[PDB]
Amino acid sequence: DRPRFSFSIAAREGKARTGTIEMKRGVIRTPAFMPVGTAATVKALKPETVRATGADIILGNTYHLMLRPGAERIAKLGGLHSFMGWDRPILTDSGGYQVMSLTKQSEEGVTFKSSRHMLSPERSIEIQHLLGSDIVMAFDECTYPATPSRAASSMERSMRWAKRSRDAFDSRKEQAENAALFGIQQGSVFENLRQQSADALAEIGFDGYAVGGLAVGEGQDEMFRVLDFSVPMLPDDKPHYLMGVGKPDDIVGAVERGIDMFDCVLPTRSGRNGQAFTWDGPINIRNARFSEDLKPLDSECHCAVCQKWSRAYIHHLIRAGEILGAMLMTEHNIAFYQQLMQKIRDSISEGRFSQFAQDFRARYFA
Amino acid sequence: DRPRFSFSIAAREGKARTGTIEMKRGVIRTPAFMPVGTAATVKALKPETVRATGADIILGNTYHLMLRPGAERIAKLGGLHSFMGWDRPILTDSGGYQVMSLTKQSEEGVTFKSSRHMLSPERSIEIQHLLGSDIVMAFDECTYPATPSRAASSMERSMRWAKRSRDAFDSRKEQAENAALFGIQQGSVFENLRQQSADALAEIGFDGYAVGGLAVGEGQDEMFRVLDFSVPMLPDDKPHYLMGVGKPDDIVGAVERGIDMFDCVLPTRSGRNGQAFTWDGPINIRNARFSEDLKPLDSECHCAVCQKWSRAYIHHLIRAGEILGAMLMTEHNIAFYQQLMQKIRDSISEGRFSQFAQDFRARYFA
Ligand SMILES: CNc1nc2cc3c(cc2[nH]1)N=C(N)NC3
Ligand SMILES: CNc1nc2cc3c(cc2[nH]1)N=C(N)NC3
Ligand SMILES: [Zn+2]
Ligand SMILES: [Zn+2]
Repeated sequence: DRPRFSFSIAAREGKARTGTIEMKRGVIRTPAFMPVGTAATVKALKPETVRATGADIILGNTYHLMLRPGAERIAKLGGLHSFMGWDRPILTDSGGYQVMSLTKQSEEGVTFKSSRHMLSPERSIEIQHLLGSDIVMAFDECTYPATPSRAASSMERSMRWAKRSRDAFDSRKEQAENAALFGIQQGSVFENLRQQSADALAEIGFDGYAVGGLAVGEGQDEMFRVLDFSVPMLPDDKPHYLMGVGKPDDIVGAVERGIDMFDCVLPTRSGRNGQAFTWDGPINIRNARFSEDLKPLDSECHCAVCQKWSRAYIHHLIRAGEILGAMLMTEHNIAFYQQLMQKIRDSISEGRFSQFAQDFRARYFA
Repeated sequence: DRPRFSFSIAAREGKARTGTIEMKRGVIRTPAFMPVGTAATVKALKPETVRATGADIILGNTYHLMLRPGAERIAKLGGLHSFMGWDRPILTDSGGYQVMSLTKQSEEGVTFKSSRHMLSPERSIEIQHLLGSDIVMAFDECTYPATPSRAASSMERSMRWAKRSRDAFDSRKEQAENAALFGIQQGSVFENLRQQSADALAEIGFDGYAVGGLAVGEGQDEMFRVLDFSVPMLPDDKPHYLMGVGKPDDIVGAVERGIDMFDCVLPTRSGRNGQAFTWDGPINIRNARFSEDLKPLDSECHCAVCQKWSRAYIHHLIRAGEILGAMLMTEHNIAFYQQLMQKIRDSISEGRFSQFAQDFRARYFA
């Protein structure tokens, strides 16, 4: 058999780590990038295509699926894995962030209109149980910028909700035996609050630790500044998950600061919009300069799109609003992200990650 | 090597025929259904997926590609096959119909606004040469309903244009050696005009013969009535192509009347709109009755979609406007159409096509 959750670090370089998380439904190579599958689909990609790009795990959302099609309904249809045809690990967010960004707070939970609903640690854990997710996120309260006093109250409530999330998860035998639970560090940009948050979470004990409250419009310099002191407070021997990050350069700098796990909509969303990621930086394939360009999107990429189709053809499809345009751009961008994570993992294992990061930034921002 | 164009009839039943067209880029099993690839894509499908459904040949359009991206541009990029990544036969329409349905006529040609352009037999043949299409359609003038006198003038002009199409095609050595040319019968619903048209075309001589002027809002009874006398006027030993047809029942009845080749947008367009074809008739997958239906779209279909995904999941994707919804619905519907053509071909070969048509209509309209 396979283990419920086992994280092993095979190599380090500075604060960077590379290794594996073994779970019942598969192995997750870290640092890992999770394609986002908001509405039980990674947009414009079959699951086999997601897997073909190298993805080991995808992200689903408690918030969208509890509304459409409904958590009980998904459970009746056999669970999210069966429903969408992805048989590998799935991490589900708790709904705390999407409840905010997409409405009455209290100590019990949140009530909101999407058309009237309530979420709580207990209800959030139960929804993720019904979905059958492999990595369950604790339910948290999100707020930026915010005063030291506001961020402290909001961090404190999240810590009380983390303990309730822990207890609700542990009360469900099948969930506790087959899934893993991650806590979410809060505290905004304030070091002392981040430390109190880390301590709270470590005293409860989780399988992994997310850094929340970033990637909310703070700029990379500030984000790195917070990661600089925040990540070392977390348990070293557990995975570190930076929620909602991000651009390729953000990912590289976050790995240099000890992050193991990432998710964001940028490769999928900006793909459909005409932005393709390349080692030479992003390009807008709608630009007229690509109309007769026979080169593939990226001259080194190994993905199926770059083996078969020219920039000129993809230029034409996107300008025409053709669905195949969105498919090919999305496949290429997800492949790019996975190739980036692969190169990150190999360079750490080989002890040349610093040189990789230097070489990557020189070429990408040339 | 392979032949330029060789049609062989392997079996007959009544007026129905089954066989093969061998061309340089591949073999076309007949009766054949051509998925429509308007803007150099079969909407929402990779070419490998089109081929996986059973398609031997696809249809492209002189009218759309001469505007976007341009015929000379496609030729500079290596031809339509290379551009879109389909290496098998492509039939291109001449632009006559789309010029009408999507503006000054004369004996020389048509001038029109899409933004100002002109088409003629000579220009149409040259565009299809630049595209590299394998089956070239003659350029014709289209008009319904229309008086006997109007249809006769319009049929007469089309016949003069067919001879100019023939001469332009024959003047281009590489085209005449590697591609095939089809004439288009006109004459509206009038038997005498259809006969004069057939005679005109047969005196010129073509590799195949299309029936034009149908599938323009005439109803199936009238269409069958026209096919009843029209198809027998065409050369028996050449393929018979019914342009723009059609619904599954239309196809079956047209094969019973001697048609070998078909194209229409219905499987692709109505796929994206939520209509799925099944042996039990079409279904609208958006309907609430499918929200918890774990069966595949069709319980006999062998396509990849019906092997992996439930009606409930596809219901959810289409209701959410997800691209994967359009992909799966389109793949299934194109697979359905190809499975229909396969069952037609096998039943004719086995001499039980009449029984197939009976059994098909009983179940499909139950
Ligand atoms: C796109 N930015 C982003 N920042 C996040 C931060 C969090 C999150 C998701 C995020 N996405 N999920 C939570 N449950 N809480 C913290
Ligand atoms: C959808 N109906 C339809 N009827 C057609 C009839 C013709 C055609 C395309 C059609 N499509 N192309 C031509 N060049 N002429 C006759
Ligand atoms: Zn690529
Ligand atoms: Zn199917």
